[PDB]
Amino acid sequence: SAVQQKLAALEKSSGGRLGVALIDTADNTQVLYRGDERFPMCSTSKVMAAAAVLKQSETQKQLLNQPVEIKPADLVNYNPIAEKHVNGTMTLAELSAAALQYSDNTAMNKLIAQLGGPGGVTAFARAIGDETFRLDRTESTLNTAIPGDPRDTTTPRAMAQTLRQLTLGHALGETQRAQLVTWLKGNTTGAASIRAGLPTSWTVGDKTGSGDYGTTNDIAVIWPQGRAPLVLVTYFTQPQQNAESRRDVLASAARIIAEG
Repeated sequence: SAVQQKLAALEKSSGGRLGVALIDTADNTQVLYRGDERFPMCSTSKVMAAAAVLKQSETQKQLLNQPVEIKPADLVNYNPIAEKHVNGTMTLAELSAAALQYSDNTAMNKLIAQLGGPGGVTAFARAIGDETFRLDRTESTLNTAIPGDPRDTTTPRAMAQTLRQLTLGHALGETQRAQLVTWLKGNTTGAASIRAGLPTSWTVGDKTGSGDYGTTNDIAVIWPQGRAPLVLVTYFTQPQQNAESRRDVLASAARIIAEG
């Protein structure tokens, strides 16, 4: 196709490996580039964990309001929100917001613990029909993004369908899905990623991810004005373990998709 030519050229210019999945819910058509290759998720896995806790809150009605202790030993690699509350508490709502909107790794670990470990996040994925997602480690070792390692990976195809089911479909209850959509729309980390390649008049909710091997990810639900929303997944990873972040590739991939 024309979009796949331009994505392949973008990838070639970049020196890395690019994966894209678009779902146009208007006609349920799909655009895929390396749509079935595994990519390390990095922080994009935070969406699955927060959604799993939201699914729990469908039965435990006050769950999101339950306080969770933040202790000094809880801290790991990147904790911008949780480090403010050490020797205090945060609710599962404030932890879900921290994980999603600031990519707080300590908050992700509290969500994983609430679910019974990483297997509890993978379980929720299988429960909503995602056979591909796998969460194997906690923060921050899940970001090693080692070439060929299947741990903590998914494919663009699988994550686009899951993100659609979570935020536009009914994998969650309506209250829960509205809260996930709100959280995603308030992300603070995505300005240079998918959002940067899309028309300013479109509303976006997204979760970025970053890791070793210059892994630079973004998964987004996109609300253009007038037409049905879209779901866009852009994953990117690089040959060098110390490679720099390349959020510009995700922006350019979104731009190419939006023009097609």
